[PDB]
Amino acid sequence: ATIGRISTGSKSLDKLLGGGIETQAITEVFGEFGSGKTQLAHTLAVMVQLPPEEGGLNGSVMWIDTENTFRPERIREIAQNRGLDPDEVLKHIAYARAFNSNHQMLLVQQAEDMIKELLNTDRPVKLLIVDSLTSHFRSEYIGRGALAERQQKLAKHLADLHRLANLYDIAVFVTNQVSATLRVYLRKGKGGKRIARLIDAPHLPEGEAVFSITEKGIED
Ligand SMILES: c1ccc2[nH]ncc2c1
Repeated sequence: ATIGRISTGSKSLDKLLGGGIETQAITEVFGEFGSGKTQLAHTLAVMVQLPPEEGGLNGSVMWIDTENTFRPERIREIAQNRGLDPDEVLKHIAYARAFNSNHQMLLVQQAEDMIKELLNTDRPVKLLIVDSLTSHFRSEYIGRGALAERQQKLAKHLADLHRLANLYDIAVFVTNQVSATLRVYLRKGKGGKRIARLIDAPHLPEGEAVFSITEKGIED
């Protein structure tokens, strides 16, 4: 299938990314507390449900939450401020809490079931979010005796995610804190604005995009 792109809500950020985040790819967004990476996740979970003319892919969402950062009320707010129906938008986000790193890996494996079910329907899964990719791995695998296993497990997890992205034409979006992935780094700008910097993209030039966080999620 042709690569599809989901608008981030920000024209500036979309331009930096070559149109939006890609299906058949993992986009990995880094940032510190309050960077906007989870706000971007919430915005994408709304945007993807729109038609292509509006920046979406007529899709469903699956969301794996590792430390309780998913906010249904924020989804409703973004949906309503974008002229959408908040209840319908929420219904098409399948949610799973991951309690630990093993569970998180299992959830990605098992997500394939719902992906298969929705595949040839009116609302195929088009966005799979893991927020965050590494919090459990960082917490569980401490020090050097644990580094080898941590990297091996994380690598396997990313491979599973890549497979779902490629096989089922899904945009995978993961958050992290400091190929395989397209890496975007968020930081605080001036006056409450946020700045995204794209780094080490094989076929997109590095660059920066300034964006805002609003009742619509993110936008220029
Ligand atoms: C949401 C995200 C991942 C999942 N795996 N299984 C069910 C499910 C729901």
